[PDB]
Order: sequence, then structure tokens, then C-alpha cells
Amino acid sequence: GFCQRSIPPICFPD
Amino acid sequence: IINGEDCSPHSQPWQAALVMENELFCSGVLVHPQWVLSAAHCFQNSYTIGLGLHSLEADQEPGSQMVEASLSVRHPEYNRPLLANDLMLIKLDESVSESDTIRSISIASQCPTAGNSCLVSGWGLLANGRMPTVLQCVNVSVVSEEVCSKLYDPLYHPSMFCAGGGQDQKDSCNGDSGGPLICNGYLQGLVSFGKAPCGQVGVPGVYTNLCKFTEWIEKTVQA
Ligand SMILES: [Li+]
Repeated sequence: GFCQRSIPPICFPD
Repeated sequence: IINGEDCSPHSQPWQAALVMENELFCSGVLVHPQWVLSAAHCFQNSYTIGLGLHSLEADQEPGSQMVEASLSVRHPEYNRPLLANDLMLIKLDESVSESDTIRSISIASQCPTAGNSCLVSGWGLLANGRMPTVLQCVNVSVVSEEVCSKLYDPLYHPSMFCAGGGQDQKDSCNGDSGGPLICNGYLQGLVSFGKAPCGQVGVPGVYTNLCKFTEWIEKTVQA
């Protein structure tokens, strides 16, 4: 559920 | 930027737009005439960087520049551990003559403290799910390391700090990465990551803790 806030973002299972 | 408003034009003259094929993917921050800080997760083989901008769509405003950058370097410990040490330095292909609308900002010489009053700016997602054309600004406050470490369990690292999380639902969001968090008038952080969705009550955003990296940054600049 954590996302690095680029666009598009880089998101992870947490 | 969630629940902000249009920035006053050119009030954040260190703001850099990182674009590819004229589409923004991140921001950065001008810290010296030839050097832009951004998040390491924004790394690319080359960059077009917009300086002195207010609108992304508008005709070239007086003083604005689109500059190329062909070199950048991530912090050697980026993503070790995961999400940590999220910074890189981009070297512009040409130094910018600082002007009324393009100016570097100095990095804070103190680490973040709970209660610190800050401003974050960028062209990332709005509260309504759209992208703005005009640079957005919003106020957020630093929270304690203990709050950050609890909320971002299990991945909190001292290279990070948290700001926002208020009932006001003011936050950074997608497209804001690499942009500035200015606390007490100095560059304190870069937008890094947060929980999805952005702007949740009780959930601050996470920023790169630049006070921990001033030595690395200047060593790199001087090398
Ligand atoms: Li770029």
C-alpha cells in the first residue's frame, strides 16, 4: 500500500 | 498536491519540472546553478528540466527555461533498505544564470522537528483526481519521528521524515515526487512516498530527510 509519488507512481504490495 | 491552491507565480523559483516527451513525471529542486535535487526513484538516462515555470501548458513565461541534463547520480544507498535514501543529484548540461524567477534554495542546517510549519509544491494529482496546469502549493506540518515510524511500519528509516496527516487532508500525491518541502524558509525535504490513497486523515506523507545528506550532496557537487 506504499507508493513512491512519481507519475505514474511506483506502488508496492503494502 | 491534495487540497492546496495555485501558488503565487514564481514564489517557488527553485521548483524544477522533470519532463519526458513534454510530460511531467516528477519534480526537482534547484540547489545550485548547475544542480537539481530530486528523488532517486525519478532517475532517468536523460532529462528535460523546466525552470522558472508556473504553468506547464502555457507559452514560455518571461524568464522560463527548458534545460537539458545528461548526468545524474543516485545516493549509493538508495533502496537499501527499501524506499530509504531516496535522493539523487542531477547535473544540468549548462549552469543557469540565476534570475528573478530561477533561484537556488539552501538546505536546512537543522533536522525536522515536530510542529515545524512547511510548504510543499508541485504539479501532481489534485483532490479531484486531475492534473493541474499551474503549480500548486499547500501547507503541511512536520510530525515526530515516532509518529512516522509507527505509521510507516515496517519501512521507516532515519533518511525519511513525515509531514501532513492532518484532518484537513492536505498532502502531496502522484507526480509530486522530488519536489520541495520548505520548512522555516529552508529546503527540508523532497516528496518521496506515502500510503495510497494520498490525503488520508491521520496519514502524513513521507519526505527525504535532506539534513542527513548535506555532506554527500556537497561532496558530489564539489567532485
Ligand atoms: Li526529464
